[PDB]
Amino acid sequence: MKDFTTYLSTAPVIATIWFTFTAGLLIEINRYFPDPLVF
Amino acid sequence: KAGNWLPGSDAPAWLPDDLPGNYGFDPLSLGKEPASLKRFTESEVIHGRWAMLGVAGSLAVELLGYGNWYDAPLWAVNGGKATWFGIEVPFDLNALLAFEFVAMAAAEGQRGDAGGVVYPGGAFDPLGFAKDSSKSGELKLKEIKNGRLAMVAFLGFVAQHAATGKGPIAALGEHLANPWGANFATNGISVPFF
Amino acid sequence: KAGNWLPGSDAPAWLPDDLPGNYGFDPLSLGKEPASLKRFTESEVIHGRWAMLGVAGSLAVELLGYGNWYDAPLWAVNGGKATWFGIEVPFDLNALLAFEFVAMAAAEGQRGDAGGVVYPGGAFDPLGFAKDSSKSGELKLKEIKNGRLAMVAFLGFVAQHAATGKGPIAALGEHLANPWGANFATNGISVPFF
Amino acid sequence: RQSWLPGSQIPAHLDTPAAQALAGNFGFDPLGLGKDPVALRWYQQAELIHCRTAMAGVAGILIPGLLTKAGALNVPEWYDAGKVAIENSFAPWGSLLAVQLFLCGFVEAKRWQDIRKPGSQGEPGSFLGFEASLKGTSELGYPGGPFDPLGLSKEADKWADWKLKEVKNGRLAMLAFLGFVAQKYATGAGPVDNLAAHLKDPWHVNYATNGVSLPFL
Amino acid sequence: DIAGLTPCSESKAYAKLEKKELKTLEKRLKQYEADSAPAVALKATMERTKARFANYAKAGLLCGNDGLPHLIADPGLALKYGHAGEVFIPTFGFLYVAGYIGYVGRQYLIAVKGEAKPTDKEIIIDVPLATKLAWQGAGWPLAAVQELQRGTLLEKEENITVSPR
Amino acid sequence: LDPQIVISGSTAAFLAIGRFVFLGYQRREANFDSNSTIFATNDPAGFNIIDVAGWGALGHAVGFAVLAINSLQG
Amino acid sequence: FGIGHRMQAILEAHTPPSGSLGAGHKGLFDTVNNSLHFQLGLALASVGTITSLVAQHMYSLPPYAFQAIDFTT
Ligand code: CLA
Ligand code: CLA
Ligand code: CLA
Ligand SMILES: CC1=C[C@H](O)CC(C)(C)[C@H]1/C=C/C(C)=C/C=C/C(C)=C/C=C/C=C(C)/C=C/C=C(C)/C=C/C1=C(C)C[C@H](O)CC1(C)C
Ligand SMILES: CC1=C[C@H](O)CC(C)(C)[C@H]1/C=C/C(C)=C/C=C/C(C)=C/C=C/C=C(C)/C=C/C=C(C)/C=C/C1=C(C)C[C@H](O)CC1(C)C
Ligand SMILES: CC1=C[C@H](O)CC(C)(C)[C@H]1/C=C/C(C)=C/C=C/C(C)=C/C=C/C=C(C)/C=C/C=C(C)/C=C/C1=C(C)C[C@H](O)CC1(C)C
Ligand SMILES: CC1=C(/C=C/C(C)=C/C=C/C(C)=C/C=C/C=C(C)/C=C/C=C(C)/C=C/C2=C(C)CCCC2(C)C)C(C)(C)CCC1
Ligand SMILES: CCCCCCCCCCCCO[C@@H]1O[C@H](CO)[C@@H](O[C@H]2O[C@H](CO)[C@@H](O)[C@H](O)[C@H]2O)[C@H](O)[C@H]1O
Ligand SMILES: CCCCCCCC/C=C/CCCCCCCC(=O)OC[C@@H](O)COP(=O)(O)O
Ligand SMILES: CC(=O)/C=C/C=C(C)/C=C/[C@H]1[C@H](C)CCCC1(C)C
Repeated sequence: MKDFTTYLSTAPVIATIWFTFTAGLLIEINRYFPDPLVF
Repeated sequence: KAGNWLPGSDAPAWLPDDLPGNYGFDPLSLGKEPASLKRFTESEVIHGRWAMLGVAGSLAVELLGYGNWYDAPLWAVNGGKATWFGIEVPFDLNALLAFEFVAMAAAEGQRGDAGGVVYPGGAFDPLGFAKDSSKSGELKLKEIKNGRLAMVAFLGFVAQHAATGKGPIAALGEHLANPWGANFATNGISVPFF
Repeated sequence: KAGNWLPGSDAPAWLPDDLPGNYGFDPLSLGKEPASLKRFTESEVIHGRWAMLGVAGSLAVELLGYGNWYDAPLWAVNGGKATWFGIEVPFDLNALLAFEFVAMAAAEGQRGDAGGVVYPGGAFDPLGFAKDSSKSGELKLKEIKNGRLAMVAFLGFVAQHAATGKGPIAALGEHLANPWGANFATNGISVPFF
Repeated sequence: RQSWLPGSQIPAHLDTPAAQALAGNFGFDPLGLGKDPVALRWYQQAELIHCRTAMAGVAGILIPGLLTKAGALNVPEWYDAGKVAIENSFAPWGSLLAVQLFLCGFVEAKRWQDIRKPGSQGEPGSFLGFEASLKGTSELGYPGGPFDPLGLSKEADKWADWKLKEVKNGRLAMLAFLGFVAQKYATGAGPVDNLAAHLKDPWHVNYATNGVSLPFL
Repeated sequence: DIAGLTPCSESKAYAKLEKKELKTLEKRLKQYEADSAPAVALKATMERTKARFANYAKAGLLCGNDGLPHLIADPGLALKYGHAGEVFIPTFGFLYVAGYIGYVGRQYLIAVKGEAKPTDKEIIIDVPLATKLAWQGAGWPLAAVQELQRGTLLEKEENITVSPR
Repeated sequence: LDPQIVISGSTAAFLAIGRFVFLGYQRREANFDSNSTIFATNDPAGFNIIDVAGWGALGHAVGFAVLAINSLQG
Repeated sequence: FGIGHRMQAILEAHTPPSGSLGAGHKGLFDTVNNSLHFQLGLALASVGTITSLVAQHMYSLPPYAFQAIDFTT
């Protein structure tokens, strides 16, 4: 499992998971708060 | 020392015993340094002398029927002429400030240029009431005590006026007419819950 | 050192102790260079002298009743003649520029050719108030302090005029009439969000 | 060793003998803002100032508000006292704030200079003889002289405990004011009114029922 | 008001634009039934359009002659006429998140720099240390200002490589 | 405004401030400023023809500017 | 004719006392007068800026008669 976690800790896998999390957060934010143009 | 302000408490170790009016009252230790103690001593003596003159003047002007101490500069608020002992004075506020400022600045400059002299004597003591230094210290105790009482009295004058509105003599007669009904507790601002 | 501008802060090393008005105030370190500090001394003394004369003149004209310092050159812009102490002056604006330019050019030229002299003496001291250099120290401090104060006063004159429209005495009378209600925080120009 | 989380790894910077000398040391620093000793000292001063300021403000909000509920006083709400106090006043809010900023700037500048150099305010010939009393004690943020007129800081045995009652209470006050703001934007009433409304029905009047503190519910 | 613009709540072109969008959506909706998925989707889009226009007019935005909103970038005008929510508050929000990400990355680099093989820690991310620094980066402006005051934020001139001039 | 009086006064005034006021300063700056022609003159202060022409040019320019500004009636 | 200035003196006499600019403009007269590429670069920079200034000023402030009506021009 140590090798599997080390593989999941590589730059492309970490980048994929992080961008998926960030994109999902932004998408859900725009979903529950439609059309935010100002504060 | 003249005594102890708080019985059972030891006087501070930085207050000289030969100082006039030494009661050992210094819980804040403001006169810890000897340089500050000398300046504060001269300041206290001058404050007491001015307070004595102010209290005597306020009491005299109010007992002579020339208005209270608060209505003294009222003639220059709406336009009028000052009257000393019922005699008219032709000087306005603009000219009074000039002469008073010039004279006070000259006198205070001459006094401060000596290096902080508290008891000058000489020209200011023509009757020679302090010719011998043995009895000079006793009268100094009376002077500083009267000055402390005068400062407290002036503070009381200002406070009672701001709390009620009447003058010192008018407040004394009111308190003597109704002691339980006219005091610092019946003014309405000292105790808000009552 | 006359004093400390920031009580408890070390004075700058480039500022001499015997300099008049040396309070150690130099956060920008402008006087770090010895040559620059030499020019700044005479520059400050000259500025203080000019500002003292300017503030005295601006106060005297309004105290006597000949308008404010801002209304003083208003005669040359729309058909008027200069009045000094209530006396008519027969000189147009063009003649004043030539005379002042020649006189100031000659005076400043001799002063500049002298080599940055701050205390000339001699013909400039007919009363001989600074004959000895030992007693000039206590008198130079007064000049630099009054000069700095007058510089601040003139800057304040310009600022209060540009923010209110009234002269220096007019702003003083209004402030004495209503201190809390008429100040820089109530003009609507100084602090916009107040 | 008292801790804010039993079993959590206490930071090394909070375990030093100097850091443990501060009052209310519970090893709480998840962001590591006190690693630098200079920063820790500055933040300790900031925490003390915030504690005293928050205590005075929360007291001035809670006590007159509690007296208003009874017949002792008639002080308005803290969020409305400014307008009421400035209505029948002697000066506008701008002039008052200007004088306030000047008077507060002078003392805060003196306090800043004493923080930069401890005891530096006692420079001879600088405060008309009062400079001697402007030198605080050995600990920064705990001055004497004009401050502390009763002299309750001379007894060391209670001193270490006294400071514990000053920081902790202050911390509570700091949260109190925070609640005062949050409640203002959540119920629209005062703190005493919110307390009474909650005591009337605690099982249905709280932050989970106003609809503002829990938008997903 | 500012720069000859009018508020969106009182602009005729703004209302005409909203009516145009609702008109084309309603026209597209008339071709379907009433209890079908495209009709519900179109009605949801129309409700979203109404809410968006109402929210933009409610926010106090300034519209132009084209019926579209305008942003106020001047700090004085924004704080003086109630337009700080357009470009001021989001500016500080981005500054906080930008410095947040930058400080987290800088802390991770400086932490792995003293190890035996920093290149391995760069291609293979140390998730525990990175997560700890990501959670600790909330105090990035305070830590950055404290670093700048101590003089440890920058590197000296003698320790940086330069060209032979 | 008389043109002769203004021009004569302006030229004479600037020649006077050039000969009795700014002569030493100009000579000291010209010395430190460091095929040619040396213009020897019998003036005790070395006020050669070149300085006369330069100061006269400045005086005439200032005098004509004054005349023009007063001619505009403003 | 004796009167006037020397560009080398003005250049060498323009160094701040704080040392912010180092030696200031000392030796700039020799490195510019002896380098034709420096003079050509300065001339081209000024010429290009002036050309852009000409384009902007001529379209905004038409100097020739009946030039604004000619859109192609
Ligand atoms: C010689 C100093 C001096 C004095 C005596 C005055 C006095 C006065 N000013 Mg003025 N002013 C000054 C300097 C001064 N000013 C300077 C330097 C400026 C430019 C910043 C201004 C700009 C200014 C404006 C725009 C206005 C005034 C106005 C006024 C009048 C109302 C009070 C006020 O609000 O002013 C405020 C003055 C300041 C905020 C700057 C004062 C500078 C220092 C702090 C005061 C002098 C130092 C003092 C002797 C000792 C300070 C110690 C203390 C900090 C503990 C009043 C008579 C108002 C008016 O016209 O009346 C209706 C008005 O609108 N002043
Ligand atoms: C990034 C560059 C930038 C630019 C190009 C501008 C440009 C402008 N700013 Mg500004 N400003 C900036 C950055 C900038 N600002 C920043 C970073 C801040 C934060 C400190 C401010 C905070 C600010 C304020 C508080 C104000 C402006 C204002 C203005 C406008 C006029 C004042 C001026 O030109 O002087 C430059 C601006 C400053 C030096 C800031 C101080 C404000 C000066 C003293 C002007 C105040 C006098 C008065 C209110 C002018 C209004 C006259 C009349 C319309 C009533 C102008 C379009 C003024 C305005 O129009 O109000 C809506 C205004 O009051 N700005
Ligand atoms: C630790 C990450 C980091 C940090 C703190 C910086 C900081 C800086 N960069 Mg830089 N940069 C980075 C990564 C980083 N960069 C990477 C990965 C690239 C390759 C795409 C670049 C390419 C780059 C260029 C071309 C330039 C800069 C420049 C600059 C400076 C100007 C500010 C700026 O935002 O520029 C812009 C920043 C970017 C274009 C890239 C940002 C990429 C992300 C947001 C950074 C973090 C990514 C990383 C994967 C996260 C760490 C993971 C870890 C926690 C596990 C500034 C000091 C400018 C300069 O020269 O200095 C004046 C400049 O021209 N950077
Ligand atoms: C010692 C100590 C130490 C410790 O440690 C701490 C502590 C506690 C702080 C302390 C204490 C203190 C105190 C008590 C103080 C007080 C003071 C005072 C009161 C003063 C006054 C003082 C006072 C004064 C001078 C006064 C004066 C007055 C006068 C002149 C008057 C005048 C007048 C008159 C005639 C009348 C008329 O009609 C008007 C007039 C014109 C107005
Ligand atoms: C020291 C320092 C250093 C550090 O490091 C930094 C810092 C902080 C920057 C600093 C500071 C500075 C400052 C404050 C300055 C200021 C100055 C001034 C104010 C001047 C004036 C000055 C001023 C002046 C001269 C003035 C003058 C005046 C005059 C002549 C007047 C005239 C006149 C008159 C008679 C009247 C009429 O009707 C008009 C006229 C004709 C108009
Ligand atoms: C420790 C730490 C570190 C780690 O590493 C991380 C973390 C976690 C982040 C942390 C935490 C933090 C925190 C929590 C903070 C907070 C603070 C506060 C709250 C303050 C306040 C504070 C507060 C305060 C001062 C307050 C004050 C107040 C006042 C004055 C008041 C006033 C008033 C009154 C009387 C009444 C009227 O009618 C109104 C007014 C005018 C309004
Ligand atoms: C010998 C002698 C002497 C001297 C004499 C004389 C008399 C001299 C002179 C001289 C002169 C008498 C000079 C003058 C001059 C002038 C000039 C040098 C000029 C000029 C010019 C110009 C440059 C102009 C220009 C213009 C025009 C054309 C137009 C309009 C504009 C203007 C105005 C700019 C004497 C006796 C003292 C002493 C003894 C010896
Ligand atoms: C609003 C009206 C008022 C504003 C008027 C401003 C006009 C200023 C005119 C400046 C004229 C320059 O005039 C000239 O200055 C220089 C520079 O110091 C002086 O020069 C003098 O000091 C410098 C050092 O600073 C020495 O190197 C020089 O040898 C000596 O003569 C000259 O003596 C003076 O002739
Ligand atoms: C270098 C160190 C800088 C330190 C700066 C510290 C700043 C001190 C902080 C002070 C607190 C500011 C509170 C005052 C502002 C809030 C007052 C206010 O907002 O009232 C205005 C408004 O309601 C009045 O409206 P009307 O009654 O309708 O005119
Ligand atoms: C309002 C103002 O502008 C300043 C007034 C200051 C004074 C009188 C201080 C004077 C002296 C002090 C106590 C120190 C020694 C020298 C003096 C003249 C006796």
